[PDB]
Amino acid sequence: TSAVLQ
Amino acid sequence: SGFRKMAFPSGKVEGCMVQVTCGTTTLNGLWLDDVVYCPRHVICTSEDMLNPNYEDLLIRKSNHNFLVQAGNVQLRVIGHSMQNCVLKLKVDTANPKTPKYKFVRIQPGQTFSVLACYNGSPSGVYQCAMRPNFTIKGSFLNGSAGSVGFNIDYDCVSFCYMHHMELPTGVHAGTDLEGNFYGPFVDRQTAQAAGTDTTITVNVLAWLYAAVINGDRWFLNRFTTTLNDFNLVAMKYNYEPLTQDHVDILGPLSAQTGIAVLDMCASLKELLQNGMNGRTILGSALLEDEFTPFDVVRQCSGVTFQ
Amino acid sequence: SGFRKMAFPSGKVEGCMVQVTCGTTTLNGLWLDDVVYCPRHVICTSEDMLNPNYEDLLIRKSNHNFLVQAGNVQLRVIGHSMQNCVLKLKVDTANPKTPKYKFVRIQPGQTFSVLACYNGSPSGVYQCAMRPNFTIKGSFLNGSAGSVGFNIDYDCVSFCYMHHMELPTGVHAGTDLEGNFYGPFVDRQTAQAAGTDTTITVNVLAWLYAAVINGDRWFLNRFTTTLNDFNLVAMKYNYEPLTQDHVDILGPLSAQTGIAVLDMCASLKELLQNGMNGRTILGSALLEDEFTPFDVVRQCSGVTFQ
Repeated sequence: TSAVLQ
Repeated sequence: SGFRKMAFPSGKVEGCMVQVTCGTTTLNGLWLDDVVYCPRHVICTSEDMLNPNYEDLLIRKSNHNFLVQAGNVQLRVIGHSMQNCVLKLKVDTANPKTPKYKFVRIQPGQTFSVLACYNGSPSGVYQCAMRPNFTIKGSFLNGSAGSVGFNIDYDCVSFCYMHHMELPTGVHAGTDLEGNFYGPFVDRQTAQAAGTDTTITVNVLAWLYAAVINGDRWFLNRFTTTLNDFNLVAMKYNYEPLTQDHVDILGPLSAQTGIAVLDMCASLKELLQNGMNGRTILGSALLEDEFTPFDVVRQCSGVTFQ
Repeated sequence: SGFRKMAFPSGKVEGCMVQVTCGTTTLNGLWLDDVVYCPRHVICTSEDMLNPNYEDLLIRKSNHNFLVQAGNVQLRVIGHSMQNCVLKLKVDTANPKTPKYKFVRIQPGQTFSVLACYNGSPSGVYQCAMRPNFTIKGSFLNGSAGSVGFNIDYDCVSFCYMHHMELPTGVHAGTDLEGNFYGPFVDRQTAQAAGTDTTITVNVLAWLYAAVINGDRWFLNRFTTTLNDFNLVAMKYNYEPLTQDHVDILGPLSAQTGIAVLDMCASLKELLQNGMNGRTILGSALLEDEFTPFDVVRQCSGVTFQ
């Protein structure tokens, strides 16, 4: 699971 | 009496939230004078986040591609720029509702109020602290980027945080108002990890000061522990060590209550070693490390903002 | 991700705050149009609060005795009347900042934001709920009387509470924006007693859904219950009876997670009968009842797979 751009 | 987790009056900051669009991808921006700050990741589509290069994407785009909106009235971008992770838009009008402002980078354990925005419109406000691992335990959904974290000193709003991205552990990450991230994070959808967080000991002691002011005293033991002797026990429980400057920060709180800072650490030490024993402090059965000694004073001294 | 308590952006309310000083007493007043509503006991001193005849006290006071401050310029009182426990002061100036507003009277269990105020200026903003005993667990100091509690649904401000006094236990008693108090309390120096509090069951089940949506799933069990079986247990741990209407409101969260309202009720029956075995939910070690399903829905973007 990668980081998420908001 | 009473001690709550309080947000700052979000009035002045609400007046700076604008909506920055780019066809498919839209987020929020801050409009102070004729500058519009919004996370640079707006110059993307659903495929550019996977692996980005903001360095050249900014270059191949220009002023017209940005869609600024002050609610309904669209604004004219007359200048593009990229200070690190933020995008400096230029507008043909200074924001008539611009407050007196500062740009401040904060240290871990420091707090700010976050005005949560979607499509340039504020929906909520809450008190947050920069965790010692440089992440925040925020409450943000997709489209909350741009949303700022600020503090109010006197009549001047001090901007400290811009929301950029979420981590896999539900926690949040963002940059200062110059675009320098808080922590070793980059604005990409790559494998990123928060790391070990600790407890903000100076804020835990200050929290018990607010509990002493508001009547809760059961935990107040008559013993003492040297500074280093406290740091011996505190570190076992994953608690940031106490500097001598931290003691100086709690000085006014100590003076205003009668209880010594070194005495308070001994009250905390037995609190950590033995547990709550059923009882609660300020209504909570967990130690709250999100209150700086300054937030304790501002609440328990009717500190107002003009 | 994330789940936190949020006040509404206080902006609109800050633009309605004026300071009302009568004699030696200073409190806050809401400035809507050419009326300034404030608690009626601003016309009394300590010896007057003992057994007052507000009708007479108001007779002994005139427009000229009400120094209404709106920051720089002082407003002009041009008439005054009393409605229940609030004083309504007619002023010579319409409030240019008056938002589209309403005077709602919320029910126990319903939540709102409090713009805490001193001298017509705001100190901070925080969420707090109307307890079943008719108190509110707020953060208030002297001079905070006059501060308001509100909700915001697209440009309309729904005012539900005006702050009055603090009870012996630290909890707060106040009135709707029409003067009528919340509960059996009165603005008098009688020995009032805060009733025995109960837990807001529907808001704990909503908080349990919110936690399911943020990973927390330890408290989930392979068990279900009936409505009156749950309400029999609720009685023992002083939990408010869960009504069919509450079941209706929970439906959305119950569908988003595939966990029946009664399947969830049975996990709360278990948490109450077994303790949380030293484990937190959403970062809290106690059961939170100040988060309505409406707050959770507003913060959870999950999907129902149908």
